[PDB]
Amino acid sequence: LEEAPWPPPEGAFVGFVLSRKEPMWADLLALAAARGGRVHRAPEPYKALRDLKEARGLLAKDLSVLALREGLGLPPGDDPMLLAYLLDPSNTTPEGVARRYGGEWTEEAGERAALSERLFANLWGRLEGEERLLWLYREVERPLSAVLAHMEATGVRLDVAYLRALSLEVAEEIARLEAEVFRLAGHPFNLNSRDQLERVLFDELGLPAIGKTEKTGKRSTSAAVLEALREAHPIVEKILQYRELTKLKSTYIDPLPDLIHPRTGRLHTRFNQTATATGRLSSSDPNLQNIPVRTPLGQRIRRAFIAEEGWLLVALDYSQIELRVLAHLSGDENLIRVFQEGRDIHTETASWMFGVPREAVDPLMRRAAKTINFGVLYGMSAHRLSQELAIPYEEAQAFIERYFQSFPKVRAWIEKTLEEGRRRGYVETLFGRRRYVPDLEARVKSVREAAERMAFNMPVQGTAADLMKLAMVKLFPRLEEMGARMLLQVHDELVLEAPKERAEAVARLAKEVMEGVYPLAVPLEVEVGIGEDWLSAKE
DNA sequence: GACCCACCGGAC
DNA sequence: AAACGTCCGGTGGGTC
Ligand SMILES: Nc1nc2c(ncn2[C@H]2C[C@H](O)[C@@H](COP(=O)(O)NP(=O)(O)OP(=O)(O)O)O2)c(=O)[nH]1
Ligand SMILES: [Mn+2]
Ligand SMILES: [Mn+2]
Repeated sequence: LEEAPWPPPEGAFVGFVLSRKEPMWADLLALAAARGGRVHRAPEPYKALRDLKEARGLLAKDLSVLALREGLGLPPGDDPMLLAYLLDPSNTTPEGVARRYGGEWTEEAGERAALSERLFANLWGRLEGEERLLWLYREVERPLSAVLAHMEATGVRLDVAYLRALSLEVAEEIARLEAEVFRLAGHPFNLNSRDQLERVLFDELGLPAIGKTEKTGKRSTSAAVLEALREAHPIVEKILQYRELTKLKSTYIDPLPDLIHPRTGRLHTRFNQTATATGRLSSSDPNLQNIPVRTPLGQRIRRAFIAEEGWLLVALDYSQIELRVLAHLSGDENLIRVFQEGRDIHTETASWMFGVPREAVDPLMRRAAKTINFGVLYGMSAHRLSQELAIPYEEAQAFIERYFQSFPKVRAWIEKTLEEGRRRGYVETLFGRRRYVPDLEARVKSVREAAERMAFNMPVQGTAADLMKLAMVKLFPRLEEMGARMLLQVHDELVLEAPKERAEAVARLAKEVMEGVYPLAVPLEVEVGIGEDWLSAKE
């Protein structure tokens, strides 16, 4: 490209280099723009940001986030990564997209700007005629990038002193459990090393090996194996407790307080828009979509996510979302009637699992039933189900039979989806988002059947993702006009932050927007709560 | 110091 | 572990 002086003309493609991948923490090392066969390189990147009207190019959202961090309203526009991701969601990184559609991802701003230009032209042309993918781009993914940039730059408040105190308490309990393990083993070793633990459990203590690991064939020490051995030796129960506490301390309690940003005083995740095979978002650096919630200690961690003073958190979460989606996609009359009658299949599975009235189901029980319902739906074996429910093999196989007998149109939909996936090579969501699954025709059965479970999961999970994304796009301008913030997305859940005096109005409105995002053959119901902390808002 | 591999486990 | 799916991250073990 011919070099031309900064600034670039309006509408040019942007290229940029960060000192590190996280835009909230990155130094902007270089900034360039390309257009009309010309490349423009900025003498001072920070100053030159003020010249741009929007971020148009590869990884546009990251540049927009850094602009917001600097107090600049620079919205993200076109991003050929989003085009590539709609054509094939295995298009997840710039390195791969470049090597597929006509360029090379380097470390220089100007080359990245020129690459963004050539890649947009090529990919936009590949979408000519793909009307449904173009609708998803214009109506969901491109506007969604702007919502996500604002969420990333806003962040979430964390009770740091709380988590600091909690680390010290959890350490004390870890030390006691460790001493108990070493004593029950008769000697110390590195309880964090699964190799050392394997030798101690299965060679020294002679416990029976339940299963083996995939690539190296070691005797597994997974929670499931230990669950199976929970009564075969008292040490197992203690190892299960040690694993729980060390997992939560090392992954959440200790690292999260060290990620507070100095200028915002808040914690900033990244919402990756081209990272999953189904159209879900992902979250990283840190992942705020897998914050603990299940166990009592997990709940204490979740309580550390709090509202700014004078604000409240609002948490909203679709009810039984993939089951409602399945009802719509399959057309099963029986499953539809379940939701038109206000029934709860997680509660009903819970009542059967634990043999208690629906009134007696607690959150820990409902979660367990949740895993059963989706485990069975997406192809869990009677063998594993027998082990999860702790019932005879026969009684687990009888549950899988009843489950699908209740909704006969579902297996019919599974087979039509797989058959169409074999013919077309891809499966698709309600909105036409595609996932290519060529192993539906694999000649090795185990491989093929794994591909089948991925293939008919995708329309259900991806439709639910499409609906959530569309709701975010519709809800975001309403929130800005009410003075409220969108903070987090957790797949079928939003966490908002609102002025105390407006929290109730925001909760009501967000619930309506979410439930009415796109009418299906069943109603979408959204559970909403308000609190000073993430856990209390979910109650 | 950066990176990889395998496994293990958090959430939805 | 096992014929649930989708992700990301810590640890040990290892290399360069
Ligand atoms: N395959 C699979 N999908 C899962 C699993 N857990 C969650 N999902 C998928 C399927 C779920 O529909 C979706 C959202 O998860 P939630 O909000 O935690 N549960 P839901 O919406 O069903 O029930 P309610 O909100 O009334 O508590 O994530 C699982 O173990 N397996
Ligand atoms: Mn839900
Ligand atoms: Mn949820």
